[PDB]
Amino acid sequence: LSRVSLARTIGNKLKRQQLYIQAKKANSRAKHEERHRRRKEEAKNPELKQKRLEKNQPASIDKKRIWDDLDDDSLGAVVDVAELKRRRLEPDSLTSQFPNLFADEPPPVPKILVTTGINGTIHKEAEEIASIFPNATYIRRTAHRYAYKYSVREIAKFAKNRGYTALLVVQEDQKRPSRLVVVHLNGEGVPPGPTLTYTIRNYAPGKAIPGHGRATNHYPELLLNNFKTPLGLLAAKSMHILFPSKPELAGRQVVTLHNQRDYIFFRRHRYVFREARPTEKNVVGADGKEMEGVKGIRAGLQEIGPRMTLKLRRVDKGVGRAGSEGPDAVKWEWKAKMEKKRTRFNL
Amino acid sequence: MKVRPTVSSSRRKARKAHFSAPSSVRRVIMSAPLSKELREKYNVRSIPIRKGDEVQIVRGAHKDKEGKVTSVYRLKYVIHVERVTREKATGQTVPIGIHPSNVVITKLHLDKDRENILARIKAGREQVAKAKGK
Amino acid sequence: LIVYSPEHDGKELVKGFRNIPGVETCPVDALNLLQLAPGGHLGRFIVWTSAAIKQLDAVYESKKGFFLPANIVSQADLSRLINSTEIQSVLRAPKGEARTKRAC
Amino acid sequence: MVAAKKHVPIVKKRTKRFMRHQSDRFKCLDSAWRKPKGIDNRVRRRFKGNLAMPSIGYGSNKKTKHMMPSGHKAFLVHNVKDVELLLMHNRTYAAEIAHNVSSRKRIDIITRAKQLGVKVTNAKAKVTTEV
Amino acid sequence: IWRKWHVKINQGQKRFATASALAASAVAPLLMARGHQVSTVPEVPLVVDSAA
Amino acid sequence: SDEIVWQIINQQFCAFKLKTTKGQNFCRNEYSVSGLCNRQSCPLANSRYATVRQSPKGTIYLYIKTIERSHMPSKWWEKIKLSQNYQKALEQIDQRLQFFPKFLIHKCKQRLTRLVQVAIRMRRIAAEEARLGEKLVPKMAPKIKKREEARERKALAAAKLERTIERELLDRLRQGAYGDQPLNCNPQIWKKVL
Amino acid sequence: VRYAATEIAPTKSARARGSYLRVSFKNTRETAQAINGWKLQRALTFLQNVIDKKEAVPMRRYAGSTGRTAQGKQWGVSRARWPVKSAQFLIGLLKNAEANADAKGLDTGNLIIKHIQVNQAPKQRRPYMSNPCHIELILTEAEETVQKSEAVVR
RNA sequence: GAGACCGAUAGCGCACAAGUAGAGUGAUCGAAAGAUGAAAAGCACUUUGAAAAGAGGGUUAAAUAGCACGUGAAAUUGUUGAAAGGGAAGCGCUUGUGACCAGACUUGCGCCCGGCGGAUCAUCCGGUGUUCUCACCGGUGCACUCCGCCGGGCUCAGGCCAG
RNA sequence: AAACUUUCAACAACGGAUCUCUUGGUUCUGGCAUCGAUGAAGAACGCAGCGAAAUGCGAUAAGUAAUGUGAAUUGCAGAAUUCCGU
Ligand SMILES: [Zn+2]
Repeated sequence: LSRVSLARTIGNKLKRQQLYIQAKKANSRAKHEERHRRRKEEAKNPELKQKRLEKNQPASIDKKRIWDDLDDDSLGAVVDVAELKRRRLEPDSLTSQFPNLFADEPPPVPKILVTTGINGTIHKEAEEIASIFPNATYIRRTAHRYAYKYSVREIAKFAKNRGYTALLVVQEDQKRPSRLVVVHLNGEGVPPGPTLTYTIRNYAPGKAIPGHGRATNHYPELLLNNFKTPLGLLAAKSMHILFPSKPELAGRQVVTLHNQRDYIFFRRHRYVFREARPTEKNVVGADGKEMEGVKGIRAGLQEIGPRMTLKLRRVDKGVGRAGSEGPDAVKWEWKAKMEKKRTRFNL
Repeated sequence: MKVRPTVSSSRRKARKAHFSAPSSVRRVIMSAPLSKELREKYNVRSIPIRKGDEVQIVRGAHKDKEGKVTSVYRLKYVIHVERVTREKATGQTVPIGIHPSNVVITKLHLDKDRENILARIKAGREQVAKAKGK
Repeated sequence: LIVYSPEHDGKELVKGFRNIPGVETCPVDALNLLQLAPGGHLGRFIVWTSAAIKQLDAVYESKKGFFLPANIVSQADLSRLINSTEIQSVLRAPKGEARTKRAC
Repeated sequence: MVAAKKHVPIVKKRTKRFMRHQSDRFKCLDSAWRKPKGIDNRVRRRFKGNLAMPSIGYGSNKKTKHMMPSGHKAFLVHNVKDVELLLMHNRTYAAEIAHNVSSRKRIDIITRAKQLGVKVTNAKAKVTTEV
Repeated sequence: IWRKWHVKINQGQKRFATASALAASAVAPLLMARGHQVSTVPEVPLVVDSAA
Repeated sequence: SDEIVWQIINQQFCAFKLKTTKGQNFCRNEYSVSGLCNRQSCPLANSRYATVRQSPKGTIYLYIKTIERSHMPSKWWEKIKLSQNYQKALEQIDQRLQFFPKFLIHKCKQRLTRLVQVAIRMRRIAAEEARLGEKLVPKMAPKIKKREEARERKALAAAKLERTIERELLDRLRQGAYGDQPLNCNPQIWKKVL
Repeated sequence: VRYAATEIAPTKSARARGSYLRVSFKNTRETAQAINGWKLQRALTFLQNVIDKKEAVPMRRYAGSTGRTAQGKQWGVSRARWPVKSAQFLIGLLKNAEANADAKGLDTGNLIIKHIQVNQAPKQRRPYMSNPCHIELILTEAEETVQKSEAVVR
């Protein structure tokens, strides 16, 4: 029945259903005895269980990832950056295109300004996003309903004069945070750098999370996981530039941005190292299980931050589209044609 | 519009005849256009496909893919093309169905009956052009 | 709707207009109300021919038992009937205006 | 000054729907109003403490009939040509974009209404703002 | 089957109605009230030459 | 026969008639001074008529229809350019719609008024939108939203998020990323690591 | 706006389902309510004691006057019975979720039953009707709380 | 060959195993039952365990489309959250409290000064179409006029609720 | 304080309404006139590797002869059977 559809070969519906019910009872009975005879033979000779497991392994979309089988990096080429250096031994394009993010030494204490969408109503959601990044302040975009309508381009000029490093705008839809626009103001003479707009889909505050906790003013430790492409390395370095470089490693606070299949899962936990409880299993590693040296102690976790899932939609030369003026004004613009195949992961 | 009384404009009778057709008249339905080079040489637009025809897919998700016909499945109105395949769950590669109207024939499989088909279409197309011209 | 004369134009014009969507063909001897007033709404666009305009007097004369009906109104422009020098010379002075001021 | 014209105050004589008798008790009876017809029906004879019937005395003022709280009358709009019909009536009417209008066509309508000074009831349905 | 499908109309009333439809076709407002995109023809009866 | 034409349009059918439930009827004809289906502002029923329209180059024209050319709809309206000066443009209506019905004189001035303020309103909101740089764009389509909702669910399971955080945090303690005598951990826990 | 209580993370959870189970819906609903919000090891001992006729299941909603034993003093309900097939189906479902938690790498000794739910299956068309049921259940680790650092002044 | 017919409780009893399955000694009586997906790509492999069942994982645009299959109403039922109650309560009028949701006028015009630029300005030149005096292009310029834009200055009008 | 009951909301069931579809029915019209002792209509028994609550056929048994077309059949097995050819 794997190669034939009973619907397109049996016109009578009721006769087809019984033949499928007889098929389900037959196959489920057959699979049980075949796996039980295998379990009996595995007990005597355990070597064949090792042979069966190494040959027959489950499929993964991550292991079927399609890379651009070519050279070159242009912030639009899907390629493993680390495997390119390893092949070269046997990212210059990013540094030249974005000298400010990938320079030698960042400013020590970044100053961050968070504002809302114009005449927004998400003040409590934006302030909690301001508490995510240390040394961040929240200012509403418009004072009254009938107030002056300041532009993002203006505020980028205003905050750069005052001394801020980045400007964050949280755009709302259905009175919920929906887009995160990250603007890099930089310092001295270099212009306001790249603008990275994201999408905040599953927003949940810490109050909604069961068994949560408060955040202390300690600078968190940054975990930027599973970024491999040239585009991902820019998104990783941009999130790096917002946080302080030296973490206060006494608050035991960790902020994570994990990229699983172009979905940047964001969390904020606080941890403690503790000995493993006797009924608990040791922490395993992939391909090299039973992680050595750390055997028998586990890291507990308690969420203290907002839940959100981000996805990168556009990166611009300057501040927004109106503000990027050259012929390379739009750097990388997400379109749905790129996600046509499920194994194409852009970042 | 239709004129002759034997012709029917019934959607019911048309859909019944298409899906209950014999394989002889399934062959005429299962026909494909010829290429620009083949049109300007045989003076023929469209012939039914047979197994030996090298063809090119021009519609669908397998656009711009060229190959030889592997099977002419008339029961499901499907041709099969070399190396146009997908994997099952088990990993076994199965042919993908392309309708004959989504391909253009690049090279014919020529036998004596095929030149007679190509001559008869050219004879009629030349005749009416002469009748219209003069 | 193309209206033609089968006596002087022939029926070859019917075949040329037959495939063009929307356009319809009708001889001047066999005018159809379903085509002249589609849906009961009056004012069909008609492309006459010169031979049909000559025949139009004849085909409506040859209809026995019928003559072109006499209207019950000779001048259908009512503004000419009312705003004329002959009507307006005899009228009484206007007893009021279009809007009446509220007294109390 | 972009608002509706000077209108007399809107007074609604009754803000509550007339509910069908015993519609709260039986799920087969919809809440839509049906006049009772039994001769011993306590609603029909209009005893006190029972549901009132609709009547022409509840009729709203003819100057403020069909008026939204802002003072406008809703105008159902399907494309850009319908908004331009409101060029001379931008103080009396408001544009209500129909529910089966696409995303792109709505932005064309919303842009046109802003240029014409016409209020849109639903201007944030299938749209979003990008900087 | 023996429902009344066809309607008898007097021949005088049919020819009256045809005479009114012909007269309405000579009126340019009534053409565009009927939905015809008639803004380019240079004469509303629009008599073409039979020789063409 | 202007009264007869009104009787067919009003009572039976007009292709330009839009009927609303709000009590007023609307005229969809592009040559109407007010988009309403009353007798005084019907381009069809009124053999002599005037209207004001705007060209996309920005020029406002006065369209006058006379009865003496009504049999040819191609040569029906005459287009007469109006001045940019507002008080001069109002005087052209008074000069050229002389001896016309007062309604048509009045509604042509009001249509002239509305078209001039829209151009000012156009240039104001174009200047403000060029300042903000914000643009309305369509939201995500239903099918794409269904796709990202499904593929985020699979990415969340494949992440194994709290396991990965624990795995990476224990990697840094092993590799000495926290430095000697760390404020992160418990000193009876480090002596287990050696 | 309001935000609903978000779900506890799937890698801290464990799920098990049972569909079209030939077992009475009224009995299984009363059996599942007895063990809702218990420890895993607490529930497996209780349901095995119901099998061995030791501890009884109280009847609260679909309650029939069948037995009045002193075992109901621990529940406060005077009506009690011994659902055997309902305990057996729920035991195999709880053991399934314990195996699922160990495949996902969870602590076997600290699962609680935060979610149990019994629905109705389609009736088996034979004047006599059977009443099968669907059962689903979710286990999670107990919520672990860690200590806060002392806040630093600056 | 058709239709101002019906659209799966309809239309022939039968869109499908239909005079079938089934009932009666017999003459006879006589149902219910359509819809995965574009394509079976009809869920490989790991792991529970005795099953028309799960948890992973995969196919697909989508599996909350998995041969129980388009959409998937109501009666009825379970879990979670809020509130109430003890033969109460339910409906009508009127507040109050809590929870959730929404978000008021769409918020503008007019003068004066300076600069810049186009014109419908110039008794400027050339061309096109026209209803034959009206429109539209191309090239010239800023003495006059009129529009815009930018930079200053000034004034007015603004929706609702109170006193 | 539990439980129990009620109302509301989210999620999950049950059930198959609603929308959409239609190799079916119904009704009308038109062309034509053809069952059987040369054994009809109807009733059985058989013929296919896995087959019916189908269809075709008759010990030449999912068919043979002859003519035409021109490269298949297909749910899986299986055919050195056929491709410038009775
Ligand atoms: Zn009208």
